[PDB]
Amino acid sequence: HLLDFFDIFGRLSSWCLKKPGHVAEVYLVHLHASVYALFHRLYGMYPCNF
Amino acid sequence: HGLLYAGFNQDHGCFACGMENGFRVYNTDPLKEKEKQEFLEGGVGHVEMLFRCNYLALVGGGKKKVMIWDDLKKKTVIEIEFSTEVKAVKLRRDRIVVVLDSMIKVFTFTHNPHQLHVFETCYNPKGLCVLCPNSNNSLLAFPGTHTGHVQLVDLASTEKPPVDIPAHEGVLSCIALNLQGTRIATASEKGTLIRIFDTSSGHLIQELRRGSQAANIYCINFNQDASLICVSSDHGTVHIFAAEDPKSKWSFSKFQVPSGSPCICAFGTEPNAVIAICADGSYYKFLFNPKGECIRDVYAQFLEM
Amino acid sequence: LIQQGADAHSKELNKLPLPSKSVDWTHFGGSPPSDEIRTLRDQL
Repeated sequence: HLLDFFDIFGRLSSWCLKKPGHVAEVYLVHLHASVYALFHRLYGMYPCNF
Repeated sequence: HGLLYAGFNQDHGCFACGMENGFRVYNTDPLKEKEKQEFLEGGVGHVEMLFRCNYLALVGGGKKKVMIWDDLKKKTVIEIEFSTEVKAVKLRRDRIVVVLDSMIKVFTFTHNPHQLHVFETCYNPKGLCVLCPNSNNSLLAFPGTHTGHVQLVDLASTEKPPVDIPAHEGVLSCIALNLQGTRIATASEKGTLIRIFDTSSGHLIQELRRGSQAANIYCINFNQDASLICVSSDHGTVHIFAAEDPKSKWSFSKFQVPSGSPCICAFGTEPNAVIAICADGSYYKFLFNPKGECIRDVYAQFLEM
Repeated sequence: LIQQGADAHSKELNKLPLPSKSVDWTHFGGSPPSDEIRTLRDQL
């Protein structure tokens, strides 16, 4: 599921910027923190692939 | 005596008043003064609330600066200034909407606001505009460039094309939005007919007649279930109509405030109550039976409280 | 140069779009808009 993990990271990191229409900014701080944790997890586990 | 402006909030449960020395805030029903703040910036000619929260939008005496006031911090937190005169301001949790005499601009509610959108309108010296504050509906509606048309835009899906409702054949005098943001009311400068449309399709839901003689219309408002509307017109006259029964074209109840001053209208705490705030400082409360007859009446001067 | 500390700042009520930072409906009373209650319950 490497490319699934990678694509989820990409999608949600774009979501951290593109601000969906029904989403208050509080949720996007949570989401950006979560995607940052996912970034750390993925880059630690799969460095060259990521 | 110092009263320059008055207007209800988004749930009609409070109204705010612009004064030559500052501003005042009142509970609509029961009447009670909540706040009175001195602000000597030429007098406040327009106050916009955001339900019952600490943020209020104020327009100063020169009418070219919009000031957001934090009543908890007791200071202005945001200032936006314009080369042309500001005619109205509308507020929501994530957007600040400023109305000019020819166009409307949407800004972020940040420390330094950023202009997100601009929308063109016909000549709008009355500042006609309605904005839905609900989280699931960021609708904005305003008079279009076509004389008698109302244009609707979703501030969330801004890329979606607007809805152009051909409400009337003349200049618009008043526009109102229901509490859920689903239905919009319209009135022309002739003031003989009043029309309700669906905000999500543009279709004419109901047409109502208030009279034969032409009369300027000051205010229109729905009740919570959108089943009734109230409309204010000349010499403090108010008409109450049924919105969801197409068997009714006329108003089932009508009243006039004791001083005959023009007034704004909204429904009260009781489902059979209508509240009127008048330009001379008068407060009036009207209770009706199902046949539209008055059963109880209350009158007071809210500036003297 | 702040990525997860930004979440801490937001929950410390330090910086955000202004009503989303510290709006308070006590000023004129009654009951809060249930959308705000939901927003905090979701954030919780």
